[PDB]
Amino acid sequence: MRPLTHEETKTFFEKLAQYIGKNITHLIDRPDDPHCFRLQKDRVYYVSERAMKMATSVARQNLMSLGICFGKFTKTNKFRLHITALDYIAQYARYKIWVKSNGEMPFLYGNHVLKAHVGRITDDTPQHQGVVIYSMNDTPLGFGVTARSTLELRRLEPTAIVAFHQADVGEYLR
Amino acid sequence: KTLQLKGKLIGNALEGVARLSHLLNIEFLGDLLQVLRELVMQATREALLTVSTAFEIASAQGVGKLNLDLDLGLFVQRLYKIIFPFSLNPDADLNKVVNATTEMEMLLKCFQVFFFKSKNISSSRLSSFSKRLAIASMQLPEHSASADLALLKKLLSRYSKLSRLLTSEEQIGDGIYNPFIEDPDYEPFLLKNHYSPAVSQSAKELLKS
Amino acid sequence: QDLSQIQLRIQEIVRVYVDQLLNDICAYYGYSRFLAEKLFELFSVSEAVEFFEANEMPRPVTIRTNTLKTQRRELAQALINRGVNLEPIGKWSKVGLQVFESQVPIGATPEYLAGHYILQAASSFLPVMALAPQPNERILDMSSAPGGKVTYVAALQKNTGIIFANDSNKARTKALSANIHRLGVRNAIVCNYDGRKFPNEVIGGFDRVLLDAPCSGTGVIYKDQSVKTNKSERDFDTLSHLQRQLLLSAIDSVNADSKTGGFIVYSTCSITVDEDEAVIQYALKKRPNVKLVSTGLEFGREGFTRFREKRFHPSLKLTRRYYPHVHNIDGFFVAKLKKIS
Amino acid sequence: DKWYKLAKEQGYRSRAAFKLVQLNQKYSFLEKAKVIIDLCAAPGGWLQVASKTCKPGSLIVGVDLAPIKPIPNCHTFVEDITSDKCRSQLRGYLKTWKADVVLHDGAPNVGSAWLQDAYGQAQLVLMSMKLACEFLVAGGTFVTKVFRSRDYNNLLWVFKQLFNKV
RNA sequence: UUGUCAGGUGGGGAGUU
RNA sequence: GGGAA
Repeated sequence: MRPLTHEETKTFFEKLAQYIGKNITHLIDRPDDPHCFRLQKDRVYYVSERAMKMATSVARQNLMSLGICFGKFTKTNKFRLHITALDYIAQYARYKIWVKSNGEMPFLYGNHVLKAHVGRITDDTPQHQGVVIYSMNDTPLGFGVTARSTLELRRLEPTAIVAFHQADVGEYLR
Repeated sequence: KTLQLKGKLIGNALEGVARLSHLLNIEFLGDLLQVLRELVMQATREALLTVSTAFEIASAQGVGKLNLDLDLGLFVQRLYKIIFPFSLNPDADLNKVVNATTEMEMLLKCFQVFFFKSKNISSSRLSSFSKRLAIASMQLPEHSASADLALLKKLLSRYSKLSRLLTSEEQIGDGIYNPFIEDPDYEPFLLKNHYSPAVSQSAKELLKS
Repeated sequence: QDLSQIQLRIQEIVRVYVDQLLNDICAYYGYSRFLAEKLFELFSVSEAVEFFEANEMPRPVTIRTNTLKTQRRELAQALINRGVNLEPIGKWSKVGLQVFESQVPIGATPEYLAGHYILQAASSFLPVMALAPQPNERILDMSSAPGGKVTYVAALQKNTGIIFANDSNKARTKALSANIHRLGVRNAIVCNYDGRKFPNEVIGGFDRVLLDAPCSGTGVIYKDQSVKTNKSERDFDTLSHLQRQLLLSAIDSVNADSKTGGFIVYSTCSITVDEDEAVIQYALKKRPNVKLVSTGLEFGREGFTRFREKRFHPSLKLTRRYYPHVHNIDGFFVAKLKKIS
Repeated sequence: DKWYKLAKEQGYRSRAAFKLVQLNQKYSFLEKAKVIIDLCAAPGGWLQVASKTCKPGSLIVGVDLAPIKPIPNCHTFVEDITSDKCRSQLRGYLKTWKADVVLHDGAPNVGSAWLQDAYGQAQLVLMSMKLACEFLVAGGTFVTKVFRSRDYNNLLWVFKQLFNKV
């Protein structure tokens, strides 16, 4: 456990922003429960105040996990190394795309979402934008960077590629 | 100028602003919502006009192509919070401003344009909104009460826990969160016992449907 | 000797000799003499034979649906849509699903990956029900691994409160953390520290305590048949001493002044009398402020009050004991204690 | 061909399985097929599709003279399609239920006159259609493969009298 | 509530090599 | 070339 300094906060607060945008506001402040960010080793941990208060007792080296990880702090200072934040990213997701039953298995294995396998769109999705992948049962699946846009995706070749896989729910047990 | 003076003619001013907003330049659209959201310090009625007109301005066709963003969520939470004072104060229709009168009419009008938004809701956020809608439905004429319950009746979303225990009620909270429950199991039970007899059958038709 | 001849000799001895029956059981089931003698002493001759026979039968696969993520009916519908035959696990548990046939892998299903259901033994579900964690309460778990009990406790608490789970092995702790993250438990803190030192070296005053103390594996013979021949008297004594130390630490860490009540639930994966009843008696003698309370389980054999020359306290009957031949589930012992001061 | 390649890629045993699934997509008989009887089920492509399309727990029976690899929740009867013994087995599993949908893939070998092969298939269809009416419930469905021929018109006529829709 | 003691955490801070 | 699907 180590408090996050300003540079690493601004270094990761944009990284959230390509996916949830300005929706981070409900995350960083919540009057009901002052549940702020915390950093142990290189893994950024999103926990409650009471979680830190109990975590203050446990040793930094001993305490391996706490709350939800948002990703390790790599040497280039970037995340997505863990998808444990998928529930939060999906809820506060600006842009969500639905992938049909044909497209769930290649995503669940980490292959990128094929154009023929795209089910539904947010209708206004830029190139190179952080978007969230959903299934027909409205279930979060993972994070994807889309280099395609609804404007040209509406008329595309099936075998073309739309959204690149970054993380998927399969990694939880894979 | 009328908005600056903050007189009783704010109703007609927002009426004109909403009607003529699509005629103005794109750059002014982004700054148009700033004046609407700067009046938050008949106060509930005025805030209803600001959020409704903000919805109407964002309702302009092609805003997807013209990605002006502007994060109208601040207006969304304003409407999310404003329902409780509306349920607190009385309202009388008597007998024989966005686009009409009779304040309850905009509320359903803001709800129906909210529903008319393409896939913008029913992502577990509508249910959280609808819960306090039922809470605010404890009073007011039954035809109004039936109307808001009819909105979720004709809703395309298949969620059914809105009138019962529900997912986390975030966004200003002040209500039962019940986080991570997922139980298909309150307000209609008390609504059955109410002055007008037809509210009882309205509650019955809701639970049977 | 022929297996059929050995089985016939064992049946004849049971009908009617004790040494011959024990030798036949050891020859057939491959169990150690000490373990077979202990089982024969603990249960009746017919009961021991039934328990030995049931030990070879594979236990049914049980999956616990995460109420934090999906409902039981939705999980059953998804499993049906996936071509997997699942039924509710009795009436005691409303989320437990027993899988009979599954065309696709159970652990590789999209719902399983999403955390809708987690594969866990039905016996493990009972300890969670006995603990009965409350929302906004501090629950301390002595043994976090494999995380199934912790996930059930968090689901019961509806992601409220703080669940401090401790795991002695780092390898098991990493898997438990991964399972918790997949299940989406938000207020869970995972630690790697000794249970005995946890009451005094890390933190105390937990509202609820759940101590799934390691057992010799008597009730997990089907899962790990190696324990049948790897069981030793010295190992059993060491396990009993460790269980007693863990129970004492859990009692010390439990706050009797907590508004939710200082309830400590001790669970063991073995049906050994010296492992369950003796530990409970030792804990009660060491901590007079802790009194046995009803576990609330609708199924499970009552704790034994008198076994051979050993006599237990009258309150020991409140303990719940399950057997493969009795409850059709892995052998386990559950005890609930409440602290007064 | 392409259909054979997808059969290998998906795990389907033969192209005839893809033929059956398209029929289910276009007609929806298998979705409501509580009881399905599969005549000439080998090598098992029809049986796999029927098991997947039908809701689990259905009464799936596939009978064919050639051996059929076991399939979960399916009875693979390696006997003649219309034998007296297999008919006893089908009714033995049928019990209170009654046959709802029946699939037929009777395929005589090639190497003779086309007219011989065409009538060999048609007679085997009719003689398999015999067991259907014996076992079928009111409003049941019978999906059978037929070889077009001059007797095809006569076979359709018998279908029209013995079933409501063709 | 407010004070006392003990314990944990502690490249957060101060000091030694 | 015809007839029928």
